[PDB]
Amino acid sequence: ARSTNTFNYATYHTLDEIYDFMDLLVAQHPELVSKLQIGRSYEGRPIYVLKFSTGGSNRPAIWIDLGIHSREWITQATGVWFAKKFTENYGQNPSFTAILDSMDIFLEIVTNPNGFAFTHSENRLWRKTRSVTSSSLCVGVDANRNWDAGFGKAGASSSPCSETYHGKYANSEVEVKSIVDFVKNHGNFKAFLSIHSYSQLLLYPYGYTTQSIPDKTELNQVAKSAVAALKSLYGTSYKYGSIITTIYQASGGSIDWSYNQGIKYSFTFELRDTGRYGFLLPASQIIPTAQETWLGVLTIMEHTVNN
Ligand SMILES: O=C(NO)N[C@@H](Cc1ccccc1)C(=O)O
Ligand SMILES: [Zn+2]
Repeated sequence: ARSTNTFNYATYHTLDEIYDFMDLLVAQHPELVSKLQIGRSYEGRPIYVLKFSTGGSNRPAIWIDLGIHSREWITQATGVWFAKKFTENYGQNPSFTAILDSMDIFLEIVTNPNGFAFTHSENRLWRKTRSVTSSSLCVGVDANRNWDAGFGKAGASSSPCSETYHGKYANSEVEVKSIVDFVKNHGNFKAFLSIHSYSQLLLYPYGYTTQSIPDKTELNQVAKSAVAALKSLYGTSYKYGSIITTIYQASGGSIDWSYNQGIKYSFTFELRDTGRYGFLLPASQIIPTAQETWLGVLTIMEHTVNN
């Protein structure tokens, strides 16, 4: 309510509640976290990113986004928990402290604010953005089919009414371009993590082509380690591998774009579960999901620091 220590992390929140949370966190830890507005949504809502930094100019950074697909509520809920955990473990956990003393972490909890608000007021299963385009009565674009990586190719739909519609052209969605511009301007990101649900998978590039990435051997081992770490908590089983070999051919995905930009440690997490609840995961699983996911994320971060 009026203190991140009183905030209920075991329940799902609205857009306003999450945004308020950000202000409270920043007010409580001014020396560690700051709120940056990287753009505005199609409908004009501000797009915020939380920057966790210990100092420095343009220290190598880790990017983490959640909620690019509005209906995957477990992701924004995990992002809120992550934000609080960062402030609790710095100075207490030797590994994480080491990470923050040398790198910055950028966390975008609500990557698709228009769609998120829509899931709360009209359609709980909305997945796309909220932009409208003349030649169609259908609304929205699949933000994770809109990136400049094999755009328009197999793995995305060309019909505006489709849940996987890629849009008119790469980066047409302001929600996507806002991230692209910020990452490009920064120029020093070392890791790029995009979180989704559901399926319990840890994926690496590529999704748009069957071509194997040059760093396949290293990324596969990093994923193997992260999955083992995540499983150690509650025994949750995750599969891992390239997007195209694990799920299916998908074009215009964020991770493929970031990897092609030279950001080697690009991974997408697909959280719980494997279909029993799907997108409607019970609130009682928020904390356990967040706790185990953190172990997998920390593993990737550790590798990035020492590499
Ligand atoms: O959103 C979900 N839910 O399972 N899955 C992702 C799969 C994915 C991941 C990374 C790159 C391309 C495609 C999706 O965007 O459809
Ligand atoms: Zn998704």
